[PDB]
Amino acid sequence: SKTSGLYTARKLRTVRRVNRWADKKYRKAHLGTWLKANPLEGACMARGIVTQKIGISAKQPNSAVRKAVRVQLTKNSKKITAFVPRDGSITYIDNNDEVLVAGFGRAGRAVGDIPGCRFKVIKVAGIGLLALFLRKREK
Amino acid sequence: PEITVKVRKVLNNPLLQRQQCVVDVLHPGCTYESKEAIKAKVAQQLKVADQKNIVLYGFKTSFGGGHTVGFCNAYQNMDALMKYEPGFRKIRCGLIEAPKPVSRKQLKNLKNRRLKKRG
Amino acid sequence: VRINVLRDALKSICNAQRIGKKQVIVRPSSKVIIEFLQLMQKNGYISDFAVVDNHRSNRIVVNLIGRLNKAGVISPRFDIPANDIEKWVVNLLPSRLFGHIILTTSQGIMDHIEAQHRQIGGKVIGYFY
Amino acid sequence: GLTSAGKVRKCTPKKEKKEKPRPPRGRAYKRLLYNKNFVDDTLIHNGRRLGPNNLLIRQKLG
Amino acid sequence: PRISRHRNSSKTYSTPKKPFTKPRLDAELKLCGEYGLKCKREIYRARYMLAKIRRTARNLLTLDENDIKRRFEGAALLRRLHMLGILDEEKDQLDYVLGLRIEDIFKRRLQSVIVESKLAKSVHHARNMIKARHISVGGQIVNIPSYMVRISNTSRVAIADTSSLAPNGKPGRTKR
RNA sequence: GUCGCGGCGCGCCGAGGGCCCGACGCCUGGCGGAGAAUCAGGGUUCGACUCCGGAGAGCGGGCCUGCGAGACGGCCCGCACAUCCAAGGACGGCAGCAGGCGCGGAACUUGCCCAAUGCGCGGCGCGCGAGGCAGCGACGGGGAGCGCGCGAGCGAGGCGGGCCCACAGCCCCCGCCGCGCAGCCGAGGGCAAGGUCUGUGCCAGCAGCCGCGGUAAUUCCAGCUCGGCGAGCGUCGCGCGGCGCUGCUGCAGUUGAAACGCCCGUAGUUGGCCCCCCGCCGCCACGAGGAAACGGGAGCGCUCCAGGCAGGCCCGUUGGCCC
Repeated sequence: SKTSGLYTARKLRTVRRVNRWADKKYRKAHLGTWLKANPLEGACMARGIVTQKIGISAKQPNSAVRKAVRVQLTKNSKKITAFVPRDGSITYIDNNDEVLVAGFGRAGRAVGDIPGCRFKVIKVAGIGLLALFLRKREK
Repeated sequence: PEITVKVRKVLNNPLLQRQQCVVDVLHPGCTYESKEAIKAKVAQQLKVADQKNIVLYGFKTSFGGGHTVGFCNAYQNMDALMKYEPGFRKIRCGLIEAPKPVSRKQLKNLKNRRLKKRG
Repeated sequence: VRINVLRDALKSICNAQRIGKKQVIVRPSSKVIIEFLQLMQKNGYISDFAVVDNHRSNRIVVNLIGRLNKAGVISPRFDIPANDIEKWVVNLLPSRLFGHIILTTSQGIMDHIEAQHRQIGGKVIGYFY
Repeated sequence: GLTSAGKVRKCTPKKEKKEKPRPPRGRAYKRLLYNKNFVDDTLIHNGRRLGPNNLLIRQKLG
Repeated sequence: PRISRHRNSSKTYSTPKKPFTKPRLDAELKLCGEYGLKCKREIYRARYMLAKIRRTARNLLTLDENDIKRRFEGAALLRRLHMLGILDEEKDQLDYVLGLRIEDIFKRRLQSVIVESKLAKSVHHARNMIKARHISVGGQIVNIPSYMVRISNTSRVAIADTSSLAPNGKPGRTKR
């Protein structure tokens, strides 16, 4: 119904503060559980040493082997799974060679057929992945 | 091509014994070859007739335009000029010999070293 | 309980116009109802209105000419600054040229145009377009 | 799987790039885009307007 | 610290809400064809200058007449639009400022003025001539094709005296 | 006791004080404001930084001098951590400026100089890593190019002079030679642009989303052609808009998410009509008075422009006025 009294500003201010939390987006912006949980911890991107190169299956109905690396982030010692983008790019990434990882673009959700990979490699050993693919700089 | 010189906002300054003037150098299709070249015309307007006692400065060409806006410090006498003139602008006049300052860091290193040994 | 005397009156007039009834009765008569209706009578939106005396709150028999389109109240009556009047007219009324916003002013109950000419603002009683 | 990676990339036969002339740049390129699209009415016209990359527009211009 | 910090700066262009609308892509290309524009940012600047001027006109029209701001600020908007030539001299009212297009911003620009004076064979010709400083407005050579002349300077727009009248006599290719 | 008032402190007496108009406790990847981002309106989010006020110079304390400091480019001490040592001792404190190290996704030269603008002392003038200048610097903002055209023209340079400058330099002017030069993402839809030709054959990959790939791939890998924007374009993170998906304007609750099983009831919020003429309230208007910058905004052609407060023989030329 709503309250419309010249002196009921306090109630409306309290109702807005209480019901603001129902949206997942306000909670994922102000509750702070996300900031602690995120391995990027609110950073635009993170750096970390490769530990394992893993072949991850695509979700149905797609049938494919997506190529990814498990990365332990130097910043918080937290192992994530990051897809290495483009074709034959995994060959450039060796083991333990350091990779810079950014998120996929769904703000912390897994995107595409790939499940649980919220991150993708952008720079291998200080060399941009896209450059090594376009053969602009060698490995 | 010709250079025509007009001075504007001339102000008498007996405080510093100088005439503060705005020199306008109009050279359409040509260039004034240095402030010294056009000093005589500004000296004529002032009637000082002494080119030396005039200090030309802040000469700014306008984009494309022949007009160049500049300023003059026409001191009554050379002695007054020496008393009230930035030393660098007297060297830039070529009127005074160049005194040589040492590196500021070298000057302050020696100051610190003096303080270190019995102030 | 009956918190707003004017809201029930302008609702009972709009319902009557939609039916196409020429005359209607308002159960409680207030001085502010008479002033709102008087403004509509000086704007041609209503016709003659007669307040019968029952020795209590009083009734109003209102004559209509089909001319009125919508009559309402803004509750709570919010005091409107002089420069805020136009922002209210851009949402509450259709067209800057037609319509009326009735605001109680220190000078008296007046339309938005009258308030704009006197360059003063006040609490909004309601609106009739 | 991981061992068979980039198989289409290696398989693709290397294809040579045509040595096209340098295109007009800036205002001149905008002039040519405007000329082709609105003025002339020949490059994109089969008697009616057509899309820039249309197969009919190709072959006609090569 | 550093007076540079205290120097101001602003963006003079306003990109469209939707970038790939076919009607609004083609019209911008036509407005680059008739005005010799290098990039869409120049058309966006034209709409940013018009929108601000229109917003002043709309905020004054809503204001009551004889409210002092409408009389003073409105006269200063009209005078500016008349001095540039964006507003036709005859109209002399605030309402006509609202009913204006970016064509009026473009027409006052120097590149379009040179073609009107018949000095330039085309708008593409004029742009190159102004870059080559062959054009002088009121005795000052200009190198900017978006200079935008005022109604008084329209007559004073002329070929730079030192450029195509051959005072140099050995210009560019002729020299060697 | 203090510069002074005060539970500020103590002695004594009394039992108060604060609270659902949220006391108290906890937590804060919490300096505040002038402001900024985005935006019809209403709003939302951020407030390290320029100006203003506070706070702190590894962390706690304590002090002296002075008119003013609980001062750290003063001292004393405890802890943590350095430093040199002839082993007895001494000796620090870059959240000044460069510069390094570590850390992180991320951030400039151990440059020069007091010439401007201030300030400290001193009539004839120095001191200043305040501040200024240069370097670096696609944080970003602004202005021009990559031709015009049909025979002529530039500017990018270079080289000179001038100008400018603490000194150079840049800009700009002037002669001389003269040497235009594009990316980054896309083309199934959303969303602008091939139903082109290979390779591949649910593989490889792509694809924010829906989807393509299993042999006629408009979606991959190349060529070709084409679109968008442009000296910038793509990617990620986040804020705002989108989103009347937070709803004051302005959301919904029969069935989609959702009326408390019912009733009483305090706090809270809300209460008909009535007196013209009076006091208090809120209310609206208009004033005073209170920093600018910013944001507008008068006027002024930095060649335009982002800027700036300039200018020109001029209101006592300005720099109004607003927030």
